[PDB]
Amino acid sequence: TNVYADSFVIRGDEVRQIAPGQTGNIADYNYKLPDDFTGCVIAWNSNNL
Amino acid sequence: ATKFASVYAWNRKRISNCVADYSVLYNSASFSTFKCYGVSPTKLNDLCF
Repeated sequence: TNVYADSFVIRGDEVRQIAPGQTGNIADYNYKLPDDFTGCVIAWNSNNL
Repeated sequence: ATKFASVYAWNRKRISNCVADYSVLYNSASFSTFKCYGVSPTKLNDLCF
């Protein structure tokens, strides 16, 4: 019906937190996926940017 | 601690007769890995051992 693109920057260590059912500083206080999330999480190193 | 053990001679410390706010550890940004087994890191502040 729609696709929502959510976009942001984090540490490389924290990419593991951008998943359903995760916890941690980013998952808890910044950005939470629902436990039954349907979607894809796409990330790339941006040290050159 | 300023120096840790070698893994072949890994240190063990009893933590006892005390109150632990595990959420200080868990939502710290410092730890690159914080994986819990048989317990959930959020509910860890609700338990005793």
